Amino acid sequence: NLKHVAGAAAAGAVVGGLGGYMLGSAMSRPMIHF
Amino acid sequence: NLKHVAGAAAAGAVVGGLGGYMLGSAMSRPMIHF
Amino acid sequence: NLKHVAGAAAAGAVVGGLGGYMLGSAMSRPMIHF
Amino acid sequence: NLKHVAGAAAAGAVVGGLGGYMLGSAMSRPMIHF
Amino acid sequence: NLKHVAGAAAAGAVVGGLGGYMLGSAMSRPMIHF
Amino acid sequence: NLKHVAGAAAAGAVVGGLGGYMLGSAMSRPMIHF
Amino acid sequence: NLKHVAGAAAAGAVVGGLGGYMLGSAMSRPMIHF
Amino acid sequence: NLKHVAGAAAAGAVVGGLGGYMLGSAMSRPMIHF
Amino acid sequence: NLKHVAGAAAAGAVVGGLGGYMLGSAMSRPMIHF
Amino acid sequence: NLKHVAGAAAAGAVVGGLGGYMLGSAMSRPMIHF
Amino acid sequence: NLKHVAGAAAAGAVVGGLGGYMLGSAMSRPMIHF
Amino acid sequence: NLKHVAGAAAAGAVVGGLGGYMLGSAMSRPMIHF
Amino acid sequence: NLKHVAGAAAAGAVVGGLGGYMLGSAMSRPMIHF
Amino acid sequence: NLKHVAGAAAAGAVVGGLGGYMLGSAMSRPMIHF
Amino acid sequence: NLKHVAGAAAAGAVVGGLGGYMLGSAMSRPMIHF
Amino acid sequence: NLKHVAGAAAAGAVVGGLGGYMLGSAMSRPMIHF
Amino acid sequence: NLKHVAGAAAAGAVVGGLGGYMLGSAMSRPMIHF
Amino acid sequence: NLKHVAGAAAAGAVVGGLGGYMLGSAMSRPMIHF
Amino acid sequence: NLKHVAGAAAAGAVVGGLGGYMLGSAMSRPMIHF
Amino acid sequence: NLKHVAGAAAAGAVVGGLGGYMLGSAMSRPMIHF
Repeated sequence: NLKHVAGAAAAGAVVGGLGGYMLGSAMSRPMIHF
Repeated sequence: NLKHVAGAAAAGAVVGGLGGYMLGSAMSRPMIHF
Repeated sequence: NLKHVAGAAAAGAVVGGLGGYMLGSAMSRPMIHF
Repeated sequence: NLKHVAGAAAAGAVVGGLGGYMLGSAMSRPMIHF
Repeated sequence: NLKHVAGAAAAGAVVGGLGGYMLGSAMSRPMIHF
Repeated sequence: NLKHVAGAAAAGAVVGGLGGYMLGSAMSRPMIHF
Repeated sequence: NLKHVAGAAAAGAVVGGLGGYMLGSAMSRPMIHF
Repeated sequence: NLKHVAGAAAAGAVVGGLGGYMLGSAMSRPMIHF
Repeated sequence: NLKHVAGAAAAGAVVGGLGGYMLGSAMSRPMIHF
Repeated sequence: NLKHVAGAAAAGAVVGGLGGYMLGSAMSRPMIHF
Repeated sequence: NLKHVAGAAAAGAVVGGLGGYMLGSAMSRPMIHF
Repeated sequence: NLKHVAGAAAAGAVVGGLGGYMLGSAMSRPMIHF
Repeated sequence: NLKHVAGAAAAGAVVGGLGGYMLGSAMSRPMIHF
Repeated sequence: NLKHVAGAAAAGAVVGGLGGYMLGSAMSRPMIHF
Repeated sequence: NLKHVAGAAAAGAVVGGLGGYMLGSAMSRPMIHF
Repeated sequence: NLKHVAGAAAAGAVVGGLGGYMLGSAMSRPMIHF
Repeated sequence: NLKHVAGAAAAGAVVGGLGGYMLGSAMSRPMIHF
Repeated sequence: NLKHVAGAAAAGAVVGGLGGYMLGSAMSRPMIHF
Repeated sequence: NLKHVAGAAAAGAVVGGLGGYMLGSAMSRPMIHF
Repeated sequence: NLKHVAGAAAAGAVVGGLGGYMLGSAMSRPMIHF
């Protein structure tokens, strides 16, 4: 068998966000000018 | 068998974010000018 | 004056979590045995 | 004056969580045994 | 004046988490035995 | 058998972010001029 | 004036986490035995 | 058998980010001019 | 004036974590025995 | 059998980032001119 | 074993107040003008 | 073993106050003008 | 073993206050003008 | 005329005790032996 | 006229005790032996 | 006229105690032997 | 073994305050103008 | 006129105690032997 | 073994304050103008 | 007129104690033998 604990389980303060799951891609081109 | 604990489990303060999971790719070309 | 862009603004995929803000402290003593 | 953009504004996919704000503390002692 | 860009702005894939902000302290003594 | 503890488990303050997982690639060409 | 770009801005893959900010201290004494 | 502890487990302050995992490649050509 | 680029900006793969900022101290005495 | 402790486990302050894992390659040609 | 006496036990006149216990924080900005 | 006496025990006149315990932080910016 | 007496125990007149314990930090910027 | 503010007025956290007022005296001879 | 502010007024954290007022005297002879 | 601010007013953390006021005297002869 | 007496124990008049304990840091920038 | 600021006003961390005021005297003869 | 007496123990008049303990740091930039 | 700032005002960390005020005298003859 196999046994686990993953993530931030039993953490004292989970204040930051958690990672998501992307099964795919992302096309990105920010456009910043000033 | 196999047994584990992973991540930030039982951490005193999980303030930073957690890594996500990308199964794919990302095309990127930032465009910055001033 | 002063002008900025901070964080993961305009990111192509913000999949990981973001850092929080603690103004204080955290007392911690994990107790693990097997 | 001062002008800003913060956070994950204009992000292509905000999938991970965002950091919170604690003005205080957290006492923690996980208790794990097996 | 002063002008900036900080963080992982315009990144192609922000998959890892971001650093938080602690204004304080953390007392820690992990207890591990097996 | 095999037994482990990985990551920042039982850390006193996980303030920095955690590494994600990319199973793929990233094409990148920043464009900066001023 | 002064002008900057800091952090992992415009990075092709920010997979590792980012450094946080502690304004304080951390007391630590891991206790490991087997 | 085999037994381990890896990463920054039981660290007093994990403020820096953690290394991710890329199973692939990255094509990169920064373009900077001023 | 003064102008800069710092950090791992425009890097092809920021897989390792980034250094944090401690304005303070850390008391440490690991206790390992087997 | 075999038994280990690796990484920055039980460190007093893990402020710097941690090395990632690339199973692949990186093509790079920075382009800087001023 | 361990044995103690703490506080102002057996004092001849406990006229001043005693210190409390805050497990948290306090945000403060007095506003005084005349 | 270990044995102690702490504080102002057996004092002839505890007229001043006693130190408290903050496990956290305090943000402060007095604002005084006249 | 170890044996102690600490603080202002058995003092003839504890008129001044006693030091507290902060496990954390304090951000401060007094603002005084006239 | 005369105008004042005294004590810990407008304090962000009055956790320690306050000094009392003795108009008199205190005779004291602690007797400790072990 | 005359105008004042005294004590720990507007302090961010008054954790230590405050001085009292004795108008008199204190006779003291601690007796410690072991 | 005359105008003042005294003590630890507007301090960021008054953790130590404050001086009292004795209008009188103190006779003292500690007796320590072991 | 080890044996001690610390602090202002058995003092004839503890009129001044006592040092506290900060396990952390303090950011400070007084702002005074007239 | 005359205008002042005295003491540890606006200090970033008043951790040590403050001087008291004795208007009188103190007779002292410690007696230590071992 | 080892045996001690430290601090201002058995002092005839502890009127000045006592040194505290900072395990950390302090950032400071007073701003005074007139 | 006359204008001043005295003491450790606006100090970044007042950790040591402050001088008191004795208007009188002190008779002293420590007696130490071993």
